Amino acid sequence: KTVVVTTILESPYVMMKKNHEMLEGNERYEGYCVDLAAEIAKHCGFKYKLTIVGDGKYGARDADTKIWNGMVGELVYGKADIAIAPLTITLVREEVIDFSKPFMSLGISIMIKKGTPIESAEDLSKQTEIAYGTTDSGSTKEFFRRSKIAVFDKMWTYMRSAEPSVFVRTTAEGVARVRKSKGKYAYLLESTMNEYIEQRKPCDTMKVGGNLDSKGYGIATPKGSSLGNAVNLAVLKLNEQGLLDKLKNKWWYDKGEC
Amino acid sequence: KTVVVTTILESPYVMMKKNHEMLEGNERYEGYCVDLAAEIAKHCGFKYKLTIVGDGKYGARDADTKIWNGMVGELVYGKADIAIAPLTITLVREEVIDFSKPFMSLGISIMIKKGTPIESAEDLSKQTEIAYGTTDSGSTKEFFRRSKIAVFDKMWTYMRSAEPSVFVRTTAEGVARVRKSKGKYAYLLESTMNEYIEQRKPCDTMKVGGNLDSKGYGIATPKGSSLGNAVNLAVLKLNEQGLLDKLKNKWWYDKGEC
Ligand SMILES: Cc1onc(O)c1C[C@H](N)C(=O)O
Ligand SMILES: Cc1onc(O)c1C[C@H](N)C(=O)O
Repeated sequence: KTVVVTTILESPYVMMKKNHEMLEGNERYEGYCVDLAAEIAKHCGFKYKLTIVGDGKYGARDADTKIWNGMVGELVYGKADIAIAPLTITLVREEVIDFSKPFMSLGISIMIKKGTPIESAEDLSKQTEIAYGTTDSGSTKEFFRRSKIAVFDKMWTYMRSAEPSVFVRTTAEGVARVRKSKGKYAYLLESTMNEYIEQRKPCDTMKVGGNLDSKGYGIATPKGSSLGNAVNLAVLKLNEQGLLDKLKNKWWYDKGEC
Repeated sequence: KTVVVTTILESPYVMMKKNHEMLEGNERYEGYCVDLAAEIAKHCGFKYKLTIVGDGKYGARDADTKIWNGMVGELVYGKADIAIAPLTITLVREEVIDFSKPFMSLGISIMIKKGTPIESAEDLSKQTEIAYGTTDSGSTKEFFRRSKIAVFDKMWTYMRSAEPSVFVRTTAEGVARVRKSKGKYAYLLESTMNEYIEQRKPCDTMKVGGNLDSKGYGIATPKGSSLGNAVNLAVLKLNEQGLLDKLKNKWWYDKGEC
């Protein structure tokens, strides 16, 4: 009956309201994906329950274990019926789960502490004084691991050998590292997140260079699930009606700080 | 069995080579979508023949006969196995055929002569001194006809009532009008074409402001087609390897005669 929705606490997509301890159920959370979920549910006609991914990961197939983790894993192994969050549509994921057409565009980007002498991925690839890395178990790390493009492959080789580890468990960890490393740590995360944080206090970070790639987020369901078709059409419907646009403007600019 | 590919003549997507009369088969054609077809065939392992859609339409259902025309029609009625062209993924189409994840992003945009005082659709709707319109048929006009959002509905009512008519028979006519109207005419069309023209002599037009909507072109196949899965994975793979970006640069930015 009730659709189990797996998501992740990632501002401004999903976050607990300040007064959450005084609320209940889905009302405890707020954000882009929270509004999106309510929209998808309404158009598809189902009741749902927002649940936070247990391991706090987006999703990757562990090397050796071969087991999928994160929101992808929850879908693959029967823990959730649908994933509504900033989950990147990728080849490896599409092979084990279904994705609706994209509801938002984005690209891998670089976040630096203001003043860091870096302007591009190429700049990063040429040196080591300023360490750089990305988040574990997601599409960004996989991108560098698989890229055959000169600059990116060099960066991957760099990351694997850099000490101490340049990888972080979460976006929060990555951003905190950038802010506390006095310009010696650059973080590779998606443009959506980079731009949001940039316009928020303490206004000490900034996106540099253009995006490294072009892709999108999609709503994911277990492979072959009957929910896919309806969900896919709803997303196209919301986009065509201009709702997804209003949603982004609301969560990315209607609340800016810097 | 040779795969029947339906496409449409539209620059710079598909065009007959200047010396086509000296070539044969698929070799007569050139363009972004011709190159794309080659990449997909290679990744999916199939032989194919490029055929040009008979009615020169993209894909719409007649409200009276309920018949689908264009490339979508050829797939719906089983006359072609796959459509590779600048065919936009839409709700109504997704209901009758299958679309791979998008291979190129776009949106309705404004084309102006360099120098005209217009920076957005909002600006256009608030004035009349600078006339603006769309092609007398097609997805852009249909977008405005159906739009329920304030700004666009106002633009539609203006366009429908404006005299002399602000509509043009073809894209070429629209761009010509922009170039000869000394800044008194703005043309609304797909961002992709806008960007292409902006890169060509005489370099007197420019794309301005943000797009009015966000969507993407996708490779289409009949519902339940065995080719669907592979083609979708091929697009994702081509994108992840940076091949799609290289292709756009080849046909848009490397050859930009500006
Ligand atoms: C959000 C986000 O921002 N930077 C990132 O790498 C991510 C995670 C990415 N969307 C994934 O699906 O792995
Ligand atoms: C190309 C093109 O240019 N303007 C247009 O409307 C189109 C066709 C549009 N992309 C469709 O699929 O209907």
